[PDB]
Order: sequence, then structure tokens, then C-alpha cells
Amino acid sequence: FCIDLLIKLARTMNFTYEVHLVADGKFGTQERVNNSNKKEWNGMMGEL
Amino acid sequence: AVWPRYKSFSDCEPDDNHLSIVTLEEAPFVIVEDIDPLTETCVRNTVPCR
Amino acid sequence: ILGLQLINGKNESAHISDAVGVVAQAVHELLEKENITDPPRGCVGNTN
Amino acid sequence: SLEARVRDGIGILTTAASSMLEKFSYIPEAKASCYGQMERPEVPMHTLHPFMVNVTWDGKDLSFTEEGYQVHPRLVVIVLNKDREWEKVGKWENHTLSLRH
Amino acid sequence: AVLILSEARSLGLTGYDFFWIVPSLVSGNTELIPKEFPSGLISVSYDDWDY
Amino acid sequence: KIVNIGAVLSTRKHEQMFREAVNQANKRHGSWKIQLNATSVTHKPNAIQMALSVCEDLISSQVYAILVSHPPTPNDHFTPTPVSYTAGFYRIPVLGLTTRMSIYSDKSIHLSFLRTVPPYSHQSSVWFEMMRVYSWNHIILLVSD
Amino acid sequence: LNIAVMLGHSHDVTERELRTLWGPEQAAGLPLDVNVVALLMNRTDPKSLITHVCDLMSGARIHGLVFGDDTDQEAVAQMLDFISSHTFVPILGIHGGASMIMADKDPTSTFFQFGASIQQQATVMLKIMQDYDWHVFSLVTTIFPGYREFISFVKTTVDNSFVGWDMQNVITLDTSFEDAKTQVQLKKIHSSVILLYCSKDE
Repeated sequence: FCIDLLIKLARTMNFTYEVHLVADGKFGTQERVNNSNKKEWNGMMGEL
Repeated sequence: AVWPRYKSFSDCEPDDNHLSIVTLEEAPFVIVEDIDPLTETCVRNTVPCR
Repeated sequence: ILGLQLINGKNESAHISDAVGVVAQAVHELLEKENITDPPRGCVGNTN
Repeated sequence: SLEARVRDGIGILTTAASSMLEKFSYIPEAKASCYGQMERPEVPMHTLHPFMVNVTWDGKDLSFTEEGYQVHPRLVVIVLNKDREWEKVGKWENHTLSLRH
Repeated sequence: AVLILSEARSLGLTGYDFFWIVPSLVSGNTELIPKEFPSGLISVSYDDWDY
Repeated sequence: KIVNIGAVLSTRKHEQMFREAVNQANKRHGSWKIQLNATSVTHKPNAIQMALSVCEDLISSQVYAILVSHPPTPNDHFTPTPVSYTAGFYRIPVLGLTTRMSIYSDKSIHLSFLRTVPPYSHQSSVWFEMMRVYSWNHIILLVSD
Repeated sequence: LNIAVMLGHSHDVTERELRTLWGPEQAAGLPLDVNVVALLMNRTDPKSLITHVCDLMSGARIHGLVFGDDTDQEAVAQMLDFISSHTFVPILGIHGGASMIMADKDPTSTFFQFGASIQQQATVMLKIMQDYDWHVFSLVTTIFPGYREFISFVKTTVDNSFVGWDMQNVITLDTSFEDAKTQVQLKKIHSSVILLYCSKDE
């Protein structure tokens, strides 16, 4: 579904795609980094 | 029917928390009624619209 | 090479005149106030 | 108390001097004069400096951070009373509060 | 009235939404408007325009 | 009734110019009250002697504001730091003239020091302003630190 | 060495008995025995500080000075930093105005203070708030230098925990505290805990 939508969007617009699957697997969440006092985005949202 | 928001003296802070809003009547979303006889103000869970 | 330069720059005479004018304006504005105290009489003698 | 403060200061200064002497026996004394006609720099970089931090005094440690603070201070939390004097309530510790009231 | 309104101007409560209200004797001369009255006073009075 | 406005200028010609300017400024609004006298001190080498000199030769006369300027002969090795510190000890405002180093631009250290020239960042501001006019979008930033 | 110790008119007003820190043998185990010279100073000022330190330098050559005074002026720290930078004398204060920390120091400086940063104080403040269950409050900070760092740190710490804080509002109260502008936005503090940040007089 998303591939077809992306194809239609790219045809209507003007750009080229180099689709690469996520590395981690999780959808994406905020979490506190281990052995620290901060937090960050993990999962697929991280690559954003 | 609505207070025209007169200027305070000559130079006060211009209002930035008042803003007009439009609306159109529809069946289940916005219902316009009359004014309650007792307690001649509007009902508790209602807002006054001109 | 696309550079830049302030038009006045090292023209200390104009800057001196304008600074004196601004300070004169400020002292004229300020001296008509409810409370005014003179500056310290010297570096040595007080710590206020 | 103030005597403890001055003793600790003398201790840290002497420890830094001993460390710089152990590194080498240069130990520059001082400069020519604070003021006058002198304008050229005197210290190589600052004579002694990097040995003035991350130092201990046989027990409680105290290392000055790069910005000038400490890293393990001795903060306490105090409050007025009906007699108008900061008395005490609790203190700070390694990383724990341990309030009294 | 003029003294109190002037004193309250040098305070928060003379803004856009601080509607004041005064009886007739506070505005009893019509054409003798002092400086310190706000521009939003509401006052009731026996009519002299008509009648 | 009488006030003073000291300055720390470069050479004697600038002192004469300052005196003439203050005398002229006394002509516009001189309806009694203010008299607005003036004093004079020239730049000095070193830093400690400079602080001693500013203390005595200015604050012995009850100044209302000091006026500092860049040294004529040397490079930035004689920046007007000691005057700023000594004046900011008592919170007496001091005005800079041609000192652009972006270190005085923050108020954390030099609490009372307001100048009359844009230090350096307005160059970046005009860069950005002209960037749209010349229509360039993708840029890189190479700078010292 | 010739370390110089310089306090004045404090709770430790012994003066004569103040000559006991390293005066006796104490722990004389470390090599390079030092000589301690004391002094008593009542008033502080830029010219007086300059003259006293320079006179000490011209005489018994000091390898480091230990300061400490009684007054509350915040700029004595800046004056000491200026002294150390252009003299290469390792000065460090302990108690008084020569200790309160307000701003960083130049890299060439050698002036250290027995103090704590704003961040540590903010952490202790939040910890003492959390223990007594007062997690609702509002900030009131004036235009004193360093307020932006305090506001940012408190905001980040609130937005980085799990307790459930509720910052009611942040007030940047400014201008003379007599006018209407001060009073209009000082009336909106409806919470029960306030976290003022200002100098002593303000």
C-alpha cells in the first residue's frame, strides 16, 4: 500500500526515492538513555 | 448588544486575548435556543451568540 | 572577493559628538526625578 | 569553620607546589613587578596551573572544574525561624539529601 | 471619585477589561469632564438631552 | 547643579574635540539647572597603572558616565577592559565608541557597557538579508572559534 | 613558598590567635616548608585591592594568595580575576564576596572559588521540592545576569522526569517595582510555591 502511494506521490511531484528499511525495528518512542540522565528518540523515528 | 471594547485611557496594552468567531447553525453540532424565562441570563451549559 | 565595511568606522569625532548629545539628553530627562543621589566621591572610601 | 577553610587552602596550595616540584625542579619564584614599565609576558604559559586541580587532602577530595566551580561541594539547606537566624534543616551528601524535619 | 480613579490608574485595574460604573452624582455636570476619568465609564442620569 | 562627563580618548586633538563638543552641547539646553562640565584622560600602556589612573583622575570628580575608545597606536592588546571593570564596580554606565569584539556583547560579565557600533553579528544579518535577494539556498558555514 | 593569608573582621576575629594555621608544626610531613604571612583588611575597593596586592607582590614574593572578606559586593570576584590574570599570582578566595559565583572566567585566569554552580543549587532545590510533595509552583526571576540559564535548566529538568510537575507560569518581572506593569503580572501567581531568583536588594 505505502509503496503504491509513494509511487503516485513521486510521479505527481518531482523527486527520486532510495527506500531503505529501518535498522532497529521499533516504531519509535521517547526513552531515557541508559547510564545517563537524558532521553532521546529510538526506533524508526530516530532516523528522522 | 455587545460592549464595543473602548480604549482604556490613551495608551494601554492592546488586547490579544479577544478575538471574534463565526458559526453557522446545524442539527447535532450547534443548536441555537431562546433565553430562559427564569434567571434571564443564558443557561449554565450554553454560550451567548448574537 | 565579496567583503564588507562599516561606512563610518574610525571617525571618532562624529561618534564623540553624538555620544555627548545622547548623554546630555539622558541627563536632562533623568535629573527631573523624585530621588537622585550623587556618584561616589572616590574609589577608596566606600564599597557601596 | 574559617580555620578549616584556611587550612584546606594552604593544604591544596602546598600539594600543588609539591606535585609541580616532583614533576620537575623548576619552581619559578615570581615576576619582576606587578606594575611599572613591564609589558612582556613572564610565565611560560602560567607556570603552575594544571596541577592545581584533581587534588586531594588525605580524605575529603576537592577538584576544581574547568569553569571554576567544584565537583563535590558541601551545600546545605537552611531556614529562618521565630528567632530570626538561619539554623539548619538537613544537608547534602554524596548524592543524597537526608533532611531532618 | 477623580482622586480614586487617578490612584487606581497607577495600578493594574484600569485596563481594557475593568469596566467601572458610577452613579449620577459622580457625573453630575456633564460638560465638566476631568482628565482622570477613563474612556469607558458607565453612568445613569436623569435625561437632559430630550425632555 | 554641576555634573561631569569624563572620557578616555586617544590623543590631545580628540580631547580638544571633546571639549568643543561638550561646550556646544551646553548651548542647546542651558536654562540654568545643568552646567555639565568635562574632564580628560589619555590612554596609558599596561593595565594596573591604567586602573589606578582611571580611579583617581575620574572618580575623584564624581563622574556620571565614562566614554572609552579604541587605542590609536597599538593593536587589540590594550582593550578597554580595566575601565569597564572599574566603572561596573559602582554600576556607573560607560559608553564604548569603536570597540567591536563580541566579548562585551553579553551582559553576564560586563553588566554596564553599552556601545554605539554593531559588533560583528550584524554582518551575518546583512549576509542573510542579501542572500535571499541574490537567491541562494544551500550554504555551508566555515568559521573560526 | 610565601603564601599570604588575608581576611578581616569576621566571626574569626581572633587575629592574634589566627596565626595558628600552619604556624605551628601541624602536619609538617610534606617537603618545601612554606612561610605564612597574615594581614588584616577592613574596607575593600578596586584601588585599595590593587595597591595591597601589588605591595605584597613587591615585598615578600608570594606564590599564591588566599583571600576572603566580609562584604556582600558581587564584583570583588571580577576584580580578583582581573588581578590574577595580569599578575600570574594564583589567588583563590574562600568566604565572603570573593566566593559567590556569577560568571565564568578567562582561560588564562588562575582564580578558583570554594563555591557551587547554579545547576547544583537548582538540582538541590528540585529535590527538596519533590520530597515534601509540593510539585506545583511558578518562577519569578528578574533581569539579573544569568537568569536565562536558570530558566532553561529548570524547564529542562521539569520536562525530563516522571514525577508529574506542573509549572503554572514563568514570570520575567522587570522594570521599576512600583508601576502597573509589575503589579498586573505579579497578581497571577495563584500557586503555593514560588522560586524567586534575584540579587539581595531586588
